[PDB]
Amino acid sequence: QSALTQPASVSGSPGQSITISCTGTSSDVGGFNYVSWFQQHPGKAPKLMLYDVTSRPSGVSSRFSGSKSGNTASLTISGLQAEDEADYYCSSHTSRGTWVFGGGTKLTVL
Amino acid sequence: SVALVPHVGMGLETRTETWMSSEGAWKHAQRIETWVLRHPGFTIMAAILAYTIGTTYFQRVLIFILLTAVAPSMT
Amino acid sequence: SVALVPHVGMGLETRTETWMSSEGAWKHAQRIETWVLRHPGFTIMAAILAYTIGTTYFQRVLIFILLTAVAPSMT
Amino acid sequence: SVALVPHVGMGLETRTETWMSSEGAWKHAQRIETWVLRHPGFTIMAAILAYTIGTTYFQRVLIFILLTAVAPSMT
Amino acid sequence: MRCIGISNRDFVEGVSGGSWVDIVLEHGSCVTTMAKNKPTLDFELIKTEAKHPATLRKYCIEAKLTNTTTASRCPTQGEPSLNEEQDKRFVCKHSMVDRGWGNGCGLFGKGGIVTCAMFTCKKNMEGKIVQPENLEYTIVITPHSGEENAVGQDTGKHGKEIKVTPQSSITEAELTGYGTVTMECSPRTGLDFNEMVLLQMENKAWLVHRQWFLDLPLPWLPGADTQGSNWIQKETLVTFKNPHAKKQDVVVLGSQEGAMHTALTGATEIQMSSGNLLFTGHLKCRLRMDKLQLKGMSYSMCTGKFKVVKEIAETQHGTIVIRVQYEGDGSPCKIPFEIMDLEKRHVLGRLITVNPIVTEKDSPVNIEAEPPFGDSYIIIGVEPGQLKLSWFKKGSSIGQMFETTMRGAKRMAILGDTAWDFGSLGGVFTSIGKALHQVFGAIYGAAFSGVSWTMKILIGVVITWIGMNSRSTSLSVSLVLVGVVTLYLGVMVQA
Amino acid sequence: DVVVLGSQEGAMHTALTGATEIQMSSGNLLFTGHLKCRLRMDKLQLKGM
Amino acid sequence: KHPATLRKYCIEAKLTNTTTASRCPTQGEPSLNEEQDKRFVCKHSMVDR
Amino acid sequence: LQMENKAWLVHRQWFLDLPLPWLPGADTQGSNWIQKETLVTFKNPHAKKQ
Ligand SMILES: *[C@@H]1O[C@H](CO)[C@@H](O)[C@H](O)[C@H]1NC(C)=O
Ligand SMILES: *[C@@H]1O[C@H](CO)[C@@H](O)[C@H](O)[C@H]1NC(C)=O
Repeated sequence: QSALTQPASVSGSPGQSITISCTGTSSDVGGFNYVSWFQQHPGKAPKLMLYDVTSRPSGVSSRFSGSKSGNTASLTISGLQAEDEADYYCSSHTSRGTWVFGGGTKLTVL
Repeated sequence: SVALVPHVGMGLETRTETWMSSEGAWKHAQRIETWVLRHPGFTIMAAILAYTIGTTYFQRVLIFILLTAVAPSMT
Repeated sequence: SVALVPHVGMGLETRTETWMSSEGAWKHAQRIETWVLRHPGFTIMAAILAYTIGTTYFQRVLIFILLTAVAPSMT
Repeated sequence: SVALVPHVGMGLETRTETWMSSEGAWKHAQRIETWVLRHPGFTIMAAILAYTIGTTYFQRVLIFILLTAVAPSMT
Repeated sequence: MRCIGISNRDFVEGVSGGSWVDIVLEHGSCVTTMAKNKPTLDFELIKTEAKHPATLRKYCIEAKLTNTTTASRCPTQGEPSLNEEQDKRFVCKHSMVDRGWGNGCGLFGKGGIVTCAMFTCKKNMEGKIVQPENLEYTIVITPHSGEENAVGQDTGKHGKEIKVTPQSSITEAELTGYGTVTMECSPRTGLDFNEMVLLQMENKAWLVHRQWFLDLPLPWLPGADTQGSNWIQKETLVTFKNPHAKKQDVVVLGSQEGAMHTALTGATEIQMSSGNLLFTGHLKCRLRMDKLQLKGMSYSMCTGKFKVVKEIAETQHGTIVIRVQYEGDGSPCKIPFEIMDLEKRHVLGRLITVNPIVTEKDSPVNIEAEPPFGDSYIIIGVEPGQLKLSWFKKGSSIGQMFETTMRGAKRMAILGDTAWDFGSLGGVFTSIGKALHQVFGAIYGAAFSGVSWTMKILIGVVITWIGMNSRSTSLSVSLVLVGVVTLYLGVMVQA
Repeated sequence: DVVVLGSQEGAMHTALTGATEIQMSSGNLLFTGHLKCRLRMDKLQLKGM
Repeated sequence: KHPATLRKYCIEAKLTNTTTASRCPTQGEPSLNEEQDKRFVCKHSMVDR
Repeated sequence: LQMENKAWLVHRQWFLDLPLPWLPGADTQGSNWIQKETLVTFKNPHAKKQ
């Protein structure tokens, strides 16, 4: 039940598809479907982009898709518009009843 | 619980009176009587069962007494 | 005491876990096992009395089990 | 030991060769033969016992075979 | 669709000519109802709340003795007197001690002795009672639509919560898009709260029988005593000791909390903080589906492609739930969903999420279906791009029948004589069964009240033996049946 | 969930039914039980002879 | 005099530091670090998932 | 079942009935072995020392 691992930075030209990886353990990410992706713009509170591995909130674009394989969960952005440039944090409800947040990644887009 | 295993039959009994001898001398019998009063239905069924299972009046009475005493305690 | 009237058999039982159900399901039977282990002398005499009281084989076992159940729980 | 309980009759067996199948197909028979040779005395007693508890040739042979098979087997 | 993922889920199939069905709700359990042209619904009793409880008796579980006074009388002078002896907040006892010249009497015999100590309660357990008119059951009706959670909506799920009280026992849930459902509930029969006490001890509470509570051996106040200076039955929590007939002392008998916990075994624990919430009740209702309608019945079949976004999973009840998403042109459309054989020439399984529809394109819908025992194929979509999924159900039809009979017998054991109303649509057979069960349950409750499960098993064995060794065949079979029934009830009791 | 199951002092008092109480506030004094002695009268003289 | 203590019994306890761990079905049992310590009372059960 | 550098395909109930010290799949500290007594022997040969 330790911090999930994500690449420090991710970049992708506009219109390309960009993928972020969240690697946990058999209890953090490989044990449960409590994988949620949070988008946080600088100076603002995080925004829940995905939950339940794949599901997204009502107001969240359809360009955000989540996948989970084994102990690794991935977030993929397709349109990759300029408004998609932010820090993306992965989280998971661990088997011990606690919450672990990934280190976070940054999309540069341009 | 601990209260369900009292120290009554240990064989360490002197002439000095014990912890709750006066109170507990009749507590069990009082509790059996109260149980029979509250739950009359089982008493009649136990009487019928004892009558059926006992060929003689001694067997019937002894069996009925045992059934009546066991039911509350067994709970 | 109050612990000797346990509220076990009072109906009112739903499909929800009651208080001390798993623990208290066999606790009385386990108590009787420990008592019979500690007091084998009484069990032999109870068997002899059951054999000598009641003619049919079913009767003897019914009496033996009833006596061995009452003995520890008579408190 | 883990070796005492093998993964033998579990219904998972395919056409592909199983672990230690070839060599281990006759280990039990070889061990039984070696034990019988090392301890001829017990086999005579087993044969006598099987003949005593008989009433049919088939019965005696089966009893003797089972006794000789389980005598080395029961540790 | 909350009723999936719960092991006590139970399926009610069909309605009567009047479009109503009788269902018994329970707190641990959940009910899924399916009608021909009505959508599938999930009903669960979540909250039962008793309001305005009135205390009928306070029991002392940890007492205290403070001011001990004693008075002695010389032999042949009768019993002595203490003015504390007629004070109600003092517990007193009369005994005899040896008296003589050394003691200061001048006569040789037994001298009367009295000792008194003030009884003070340090901890008590409040037994409260609730009027049956003050029960307020809370139920949740969620249409088993297949729609996923919505963040923007004021209600994230489309489950609707309806409160049923004994006075307002008829209520309708308005399920947006599905018409309305009406519940004609009978709270007054769910629990007999005139024979129940809400027994709250220190930080924990239980629902217990009222005669059991009134027959406890502890000091008790009538419940209206604010001063608490007139405890009854004070002698059950003190002991008077007279060893050697020389002195007499009285001591308190120790905190009775653990003895009470042992005496509470077999009582369902109920919350009694921030309201009197009972999570053990059952409620009987008549469900009226006449105004309940399927959503999107006047839609066209989807022609696009479906992708599974949540791999097919098998629930504990022998059905399968999958989550599909739509990539087609028709914004709202019916999802083509069938459970067929490999050659697709026979329909083997039936849908539980009846009329699966795709309201929004980028919004997956998750479908519960009941595949047949063995191999079956879940076909989703139409031929161009159609996705076909295989599945194997590991049970057997005879096994499911045995499991269903066991479940019916178990609900009869729990909701005795009320199980007949769990799926009844009216009918002569149901009424006859319910009446016979009422009579037999009355007899059984009379003859088996206050008896443990081991005693029940012993009596069942004895009755079965009597039936087995019976000259008459009619009495033999009736007694064997009674023995089998009481053996089963003893095995299934005390849970 | 797990609960502590209250205090067992009173249940223990009920369990101790049939046991002779003793003192332990100082020295573990017992005021029960017998003692078997033999009397030696040989060297006993009447005081007022 | 000088009686040696034979056995200490607990008549009133208190539970604290309660913790829970869960596993998804068919994945064996969960693990709590507190299970190693013997002063933690622990129990294994199954809940619907 | 994978042992040192070799793997097998075994029956689940057989594997869960193995008489060896075990950890649960998510034990994650690695030190709380369950039936350790299967892998140790306690000897008190003459009732003199253990
Ligand atoms: C009981 O004893 C206490 C000891 O402080 C005293 O204050 C109180 O007045 C006494 N009550 C009586 C003797 O009724
Ligand atoms: C238990 O909780 C207390 C706080 O009430 C804390 O001080 C203590 O360190 C905790 N101990 C353990 C073993 O968790």
